[PDB]
Amino acid sequence: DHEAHIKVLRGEPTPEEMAALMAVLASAGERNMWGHPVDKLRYSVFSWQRVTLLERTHMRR
Amino acid sequence: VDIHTTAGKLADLKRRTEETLHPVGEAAVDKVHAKGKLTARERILALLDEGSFVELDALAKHRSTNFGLEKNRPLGDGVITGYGTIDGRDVCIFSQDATVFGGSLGEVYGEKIVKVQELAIKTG
Amino acid sequence: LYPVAIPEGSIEETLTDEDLELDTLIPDSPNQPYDMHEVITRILDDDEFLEVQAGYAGNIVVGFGRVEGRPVGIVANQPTQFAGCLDINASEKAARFIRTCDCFNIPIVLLVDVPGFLPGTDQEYNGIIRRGAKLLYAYGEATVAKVTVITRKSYGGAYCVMGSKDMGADVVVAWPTAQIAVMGASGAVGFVYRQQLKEAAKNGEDVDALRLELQQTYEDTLVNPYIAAERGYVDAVIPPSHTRGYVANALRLLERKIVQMPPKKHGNIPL
Amino acid sequence: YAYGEATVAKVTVITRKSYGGAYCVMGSKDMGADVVVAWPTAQIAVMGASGAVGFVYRQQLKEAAKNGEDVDALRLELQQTYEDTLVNPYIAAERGYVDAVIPPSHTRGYVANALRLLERKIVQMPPKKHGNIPL
Amino acid sequence: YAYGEATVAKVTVITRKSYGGAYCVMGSKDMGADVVVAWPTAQIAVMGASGAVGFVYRQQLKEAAKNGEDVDALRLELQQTYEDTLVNPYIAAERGYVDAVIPPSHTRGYVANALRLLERKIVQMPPKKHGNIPL
Amino acid sequence: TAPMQGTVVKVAVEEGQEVSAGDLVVVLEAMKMENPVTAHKDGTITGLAVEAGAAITQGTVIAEI
Amino acid sequence: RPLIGINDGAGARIQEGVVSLGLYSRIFHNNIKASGVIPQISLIMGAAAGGHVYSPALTDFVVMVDQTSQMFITGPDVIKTVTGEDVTMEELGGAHTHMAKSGTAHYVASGEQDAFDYVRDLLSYLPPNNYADPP
Repeated sequence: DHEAHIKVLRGEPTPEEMAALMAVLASAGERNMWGHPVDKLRYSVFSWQRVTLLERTHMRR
Repeated sequence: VDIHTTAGKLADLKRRTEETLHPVGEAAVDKVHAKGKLTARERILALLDEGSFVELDALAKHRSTNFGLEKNRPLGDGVITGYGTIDGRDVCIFSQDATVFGGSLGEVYGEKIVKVQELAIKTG
Repeated sequence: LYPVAIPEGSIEETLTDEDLELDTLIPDSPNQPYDMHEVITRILDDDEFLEVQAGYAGNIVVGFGRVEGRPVGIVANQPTQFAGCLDINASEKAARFIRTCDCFNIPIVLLVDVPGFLPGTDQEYNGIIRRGAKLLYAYGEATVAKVTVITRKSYGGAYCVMGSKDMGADVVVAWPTAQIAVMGASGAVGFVYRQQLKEAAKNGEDVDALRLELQQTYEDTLVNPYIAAERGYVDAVIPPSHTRGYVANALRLLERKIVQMPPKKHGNIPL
Repeated sequence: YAYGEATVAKVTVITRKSYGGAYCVMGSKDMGADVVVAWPTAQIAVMGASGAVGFVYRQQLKEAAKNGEDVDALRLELQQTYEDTLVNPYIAAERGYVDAVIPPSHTRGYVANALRLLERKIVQMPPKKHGNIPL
Repeated sequence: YAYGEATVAKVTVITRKSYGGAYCVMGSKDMGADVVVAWPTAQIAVMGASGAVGFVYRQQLKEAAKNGEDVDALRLELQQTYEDTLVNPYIAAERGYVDAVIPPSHTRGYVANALRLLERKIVQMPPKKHGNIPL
Repeated sequence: TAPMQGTVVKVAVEEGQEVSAGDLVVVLEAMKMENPVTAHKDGTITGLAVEAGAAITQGTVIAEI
Repeated sequence: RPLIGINDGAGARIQEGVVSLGLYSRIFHNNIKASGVIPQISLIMGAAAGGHVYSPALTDFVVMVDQTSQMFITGPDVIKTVTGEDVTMEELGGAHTHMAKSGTAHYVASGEQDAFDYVRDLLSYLPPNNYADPP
């Protein structure tokens, strides 16, 4: 098991103290490109950002 | 309350608002219930999520003076317009009201529908 | 954006104790000013208002805040200095603040209580026309979400400048105390009833008592929000306590907004 | 702002004086002046000589003051030195801020040539909704 | 849908009738007609006067029928008054839906000149894939 | 200083009247507004140069602080 | 295509109420949209009071008539009421005042013909729109 667990580095609780600890810690613990700013920017007809910003935004998933 | 006071102006607003609920008198709403149909407001509040409805141009009144229409200026001109949510997603809505001049489309009635259309398109 | 939990329920249902303090803020006497920070700090989240150019032109207050975690740029008239009039300095202050917000997509809320432009020959010679046109241009150019709350007064050309509907204000709401008019009744009586009635008072009438009567009549009839609401220049007339709800809800609606402009290399802002 | 952002052809003819930050404002090369030409009378300097000298030779003037020398005659001699050495177009030309130092008669030809060639400058600035101008 | 999506130069000449919804299916100003001109014989109305009267004066026809009057003579008189007053281009021209009321002979001139003016035309529409025309 | 010409309808500071920064010093009816003028700085406000009913002119010294 | 506005008006028509301010706002918003799109030129031929000032300010060029044209936000009567300052309309907002003091006018014509000539001279240099090359 490669999950990252909680670890009590120091001391031992009794089972009741462990139950309190864990209950407390547990109790504490779609694209919509419409009007994206990149559409609002004004580009030169030859601006490379039409590739590297605009398409790289609209196409990106 | 003295209309020259903030308190009086607030109460006047609330009064006008109440009047908007039944702009041609409660008797028409009663007749529609006797007919078993929902009024345009009940229809909007049924379709949208409860309390989500925000109303635009409630206090509107038509501007016509032809053939004595100036003698009767129902609040809202016979359409209820605004936005709200369905299942928590925003939608723009209008609801035409048969009891006001039949429901026939007027100037303000059209301007209100236009406003809602424009807002819907703008906001997507 | 910061995460913040919106309460469930209507604007009426979710009114706080503090919202209700707006219902009584506006003095009954139209000559008594009030401090617009009282509105700003109650509209904003956490009272966190970061004012910009706090000292430059006190008749308009501009600055950042948040409304449900979304940053907002507030701009607001301030009755405690020059009766809240627009002047050159305030116009340049708000024009450049608006354009700074618009460059960075920060939505704008206007709080309006403007009687008009500050009268003076020095303002005229210093270019109130050319330099006041900057705020009008910057507001019209701005394509962010723009919301207007009208608190007491919005007269003449300053109604246009302070984000009228046709300037592309998205949601405009008025408090019941709002006063939208071409000018004050004191002036309007001297046109709409001058030409026949007040000059015909030379028949021998008590002309000052007639003027006061006609002022009261005009104020009652026309110096109110409802004539603008009957034309859609105001989308809703709301209790002041509703303002925080309405502004937050409008900003959530407008957060994604497309407006179409003609093609240009840049605009020719008055400067 | 207006000059830096302008993407039309920008031609600068430096007729006589061009000092300090006003050299930056009145169409510096690094602002993107497409052609910068200077007449022989052009005087391109950080500072007018009389002001410059006080900084450039401050210590020498202070020494002459404590030696009790003719401070004004020394200022005049250092000023004529500074003026003849640096208050001229050629230092800018050397740095290449002036593309050519031209007889004035050439001006109209240089302008016509530049404006004919620069009809469609392929130049751009980063994408933006608009600019935030000092207003 | 076709006329509303049509972004080309759209000109309308009204000759005689333009009633009801057909005034909208034929191209009105709010459907984005670029120039709308009417001949004097144009008749722009919600419906023909014979139908209009039965609504607009229904109360007068009612009281005339209770009085037993010559309701057909009243019908004719009211219809005449309606047609004289409203069923003409001028009401629309006043409301700005007709840009000019022209002598018919001018029509060729107006069409030619408007098409020349509209040779270049930009119209901004929301971004879409395609339109979903009603079929 | 009175920021514009107006009727001094109320004077708010006394003699030595030590005045804190931002305190209201005068009420000045101008432009149909009870415009306050306030103390820019905190200190003594002994002298005063305003009386009720006076049409105080722009730039008139109200008080020295 | 270029837009010429010839301006002459005592501000808003007080009887029509807020309507005039809505239509002013719309005219301004169109001037802002057109800003930098098409040449806008304003000829000021009389009293341009109130809201009539801001349209010219938003247009690209202002041509005024030496003494028959005036432009001001607030009337002298209001200025007197609030400040007592006595000025004529001509001292307040005459063409000389707007050329020399506030820098709002771009030309001051000796007369209407000279103004028209100036506007034709401007249009002789300006292209019809920003996507057109100058003539």
